[PDB]
Amino acid sequence: SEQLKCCSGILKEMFAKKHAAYAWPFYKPVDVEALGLHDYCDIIKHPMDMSTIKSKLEAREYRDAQEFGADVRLMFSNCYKYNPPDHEVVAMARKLQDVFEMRFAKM
Amino acid sequence: GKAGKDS
Repeated sequence: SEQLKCCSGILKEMFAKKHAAYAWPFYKPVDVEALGLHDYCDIIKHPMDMSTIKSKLEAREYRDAQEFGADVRLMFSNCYKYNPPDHEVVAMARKLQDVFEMRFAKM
Repeated sequence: GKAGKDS
C-alpha cells in the first residue's frame, strides 16, 4: 500500500508543470490516426501512456510497485522502439525516464 | 512516423 502511494506520487510529478516541456508526448495514448502513425500498431504490440497508468493505479490494478514500474518502462521502450534514435521525442523520453528512474530507485 | 513535435 505504501509502495503504491509512492508510485502515485511519482506519476504526479511526471505530470507536473516543471517537466511538461518534455513529458507532454507521454500524457495520452499515441494518436494512431495522426499523419505518419499508420504503422504504429504494427510495430508496437502493447501501447502504454501516463493517463492509462494513472487509470490503472486508480483502479488498483497494480498489486505492487514492480508492476507499475513495468508499465512505465513499457511506455518508454515503445518510444525507443518506434522512433529513430535521433528523434526529438526520444531525447524527451530519456529526460522523463531519468526523472522516473531516480525517484523509483529511492522510494 | 512522428513529426517534429513542440506542442
